[PDB]
Amino acid sequence: ALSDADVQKQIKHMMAFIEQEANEKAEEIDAKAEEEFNIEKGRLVQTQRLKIMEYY
Amino acid sequence: ELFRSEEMTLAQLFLQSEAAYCCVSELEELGKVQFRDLNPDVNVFQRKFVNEVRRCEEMDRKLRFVEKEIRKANIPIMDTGENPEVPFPRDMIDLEANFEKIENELKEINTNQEALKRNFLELTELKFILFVAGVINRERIPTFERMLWRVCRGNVFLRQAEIENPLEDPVTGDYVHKSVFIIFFQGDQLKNRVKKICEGFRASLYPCPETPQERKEMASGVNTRIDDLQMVLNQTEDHRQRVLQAAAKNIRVWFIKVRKMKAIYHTLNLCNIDVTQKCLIAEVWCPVTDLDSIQFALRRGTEHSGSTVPSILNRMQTNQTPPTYNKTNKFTHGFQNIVDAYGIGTYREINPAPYTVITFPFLFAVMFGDFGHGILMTLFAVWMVLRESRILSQKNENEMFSMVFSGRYIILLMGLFSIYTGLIYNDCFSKSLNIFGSSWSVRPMFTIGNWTEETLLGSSVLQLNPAIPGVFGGPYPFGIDPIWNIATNKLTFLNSFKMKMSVILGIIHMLFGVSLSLFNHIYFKKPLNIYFGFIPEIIFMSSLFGYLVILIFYKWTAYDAHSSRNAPSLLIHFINMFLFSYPESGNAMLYSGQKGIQCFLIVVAMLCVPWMLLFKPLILRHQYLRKKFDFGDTMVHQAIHTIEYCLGCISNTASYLRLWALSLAHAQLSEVLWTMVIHIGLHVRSLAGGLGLFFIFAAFATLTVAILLIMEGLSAFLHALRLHWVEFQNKFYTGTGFKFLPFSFEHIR
Repeated sequence: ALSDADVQKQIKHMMAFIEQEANEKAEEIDAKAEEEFNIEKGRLVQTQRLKIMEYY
Repeated sequence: ELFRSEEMTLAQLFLQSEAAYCCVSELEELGKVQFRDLNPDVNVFQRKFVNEVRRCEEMDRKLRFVEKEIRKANIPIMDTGENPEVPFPRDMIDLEANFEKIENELKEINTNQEALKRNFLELTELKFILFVAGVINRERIPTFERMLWRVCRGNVFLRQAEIENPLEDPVTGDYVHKSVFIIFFQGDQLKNRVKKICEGFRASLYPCPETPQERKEMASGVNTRIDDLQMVLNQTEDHRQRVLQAAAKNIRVWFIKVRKMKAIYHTLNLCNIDVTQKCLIAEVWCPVTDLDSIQFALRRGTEHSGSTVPSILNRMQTNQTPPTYNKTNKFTHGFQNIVDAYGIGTYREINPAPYTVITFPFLFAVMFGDFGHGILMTLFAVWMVLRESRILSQKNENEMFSMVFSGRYIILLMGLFSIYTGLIYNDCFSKSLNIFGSSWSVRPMFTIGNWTEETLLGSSVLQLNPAIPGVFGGPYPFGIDPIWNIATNKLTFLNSFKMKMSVILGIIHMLFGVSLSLFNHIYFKKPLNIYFGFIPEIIFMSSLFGYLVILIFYKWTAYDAHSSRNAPSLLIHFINMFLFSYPESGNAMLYSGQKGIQCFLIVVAMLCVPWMLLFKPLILRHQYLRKKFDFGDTMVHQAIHTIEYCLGCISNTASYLRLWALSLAHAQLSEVLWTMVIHIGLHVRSLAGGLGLFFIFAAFATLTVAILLIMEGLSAFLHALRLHWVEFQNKFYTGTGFKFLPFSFEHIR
């Protein structure tokens, strides 16, 4: 009971669905990238700060 | 407007696997969508539904195992409902395990129960064993004793003991008297000897005898303990039974739900898995009516799933050779099946079943034109219908009963028409139906016509009633004048009529079947199939076979007894027609100029043949080469078709002589069975006659059922069905289709 417009609308909806997943997945990836960024940085900054600290 | 099959679309639908799960659930219970396999080259391992099916199969087997044990125990579990809810959560796996635990528990209990049972019996023996009564089977103790003496005779006393009122044998399972001979030996060689002997002999002589009180106390102790273990056994068995009843209800309902689960996963395997998104696309063939219902169903399904995925179904403009879908109901289903038994019709073919509903009962009624048996036949069908609710809601392992039950509405109708035709034939167990309308002849005038005291000579003669004496005449108001039912020459008057009737009806039925072919030719837009097919074919049939029918009625209405001597014979004129034999004199013609008509019609019948014989492939070659087809092969096909049609019409006419042949054969059985069975049971002696009729009639009714109601009714069923399949359907009902197998919630029980 659907016209070309109605089936096309539902296709457009499905595509919007895909775009929504695309965004959520990308955000999840960038968030973990940010976590690894901060973890490694804190480790490094404290390690070398302390090494030069102990020398002095 | 003719009934035709429903459309099945080529549409594909695409949506998420979760939405697909829900939708499959919804569509399977809906039952209106037929799925196509999207991956013919992929096995169950390859579909990746194998884990779900395996789980289903395992839990299925476990449930069946338990169910079998439950059935063995004769439990009442009604299995009343809740089945229609059909949910399929993934938690079913856990449900399965809980039910798995029951199986394990039940098996463990039975195993333990048997073990405890064995221990009980051994302790039961001990009870008897404690003076001391040993336990033997004592089947052949005379020989046990002798063997004991053979190894050493006469050395030690054999003590006998007996068991009063022994109980069920631990092995045999019955109660027999038991007695035992127990010997104490000092030597080791004899202990070993008799050990081997007792092992060979049917005996339990395992423990050592003890006189000391200490052993008696030990035996008392164990005799109490075993009683306590038996009480435990009894308790665990009662618990098991309580568990089994609750499980029986839960399992029967879940079991069906599980079967549906499996059905769903099976369907889900029959799909193609997308790469872009974890979505499946599936194709179904469905008519628009169903497609609208499905779209609504899809909204319902997706709504049950938490994701409410739109689930787009895209109509396919391209059309793929579909299965044939015929909507039937409680009455017409049986008729469709006897059609399908011959074959599945071509898509958009004219469905013969709407015409079979009447045509087939009619052909039977002609073959089974027996008023009395027609009633009995209906009563049989009514019996089945009256139990319709009891037969449906029961088990029916007897397939022959199921088949006749499924055909119960066919049988009823067959009887209905058989009564109609029997009434016109005026035969009810060879009995005529007197409506006070028998005025064929005026006997008072017979004697006036120079027949004075003819009943004196009559003692050695019959004398046939003359036609047109000036005092006889007038038809019977309805059907055949009853007077022929008692005539010695019914076998010419009535046999001839039925002969002519069968020919007339057969030809008409064929012409009907051909007429239907025109509608089929229109539906598929094949003008050529009528330009060189229908038209020259129907011309052939009309000119030869319709002409004959007209002549038959003409003879009946044109000539009276006044020309009975050398009266024209339609058989001879028909033969002379075909052969163009036109004698100048010696044979009376039906009408002046008949010879000219006879020649005309046969020539025309020949003139139509070229069209049907070769012009179809000829014009196809003409049109083909102009547009641009194995011309030789097409000539072979059409030539064979032409021969089959032309020769078949002649042969088919003979086929419908079954109407006469079987109607006559039945009439012969009825007349003879009456005359040689019940008639002889009558006698001028009052009491002897009455009592004789009792016993003779009872046998007579038995023979009528055994021979006519069953066997002949079955024969006429088959022969009328033959006419439908071969002679009728072959005029229009051609080609084949595929079985229409939609998703449906079949596993209700």
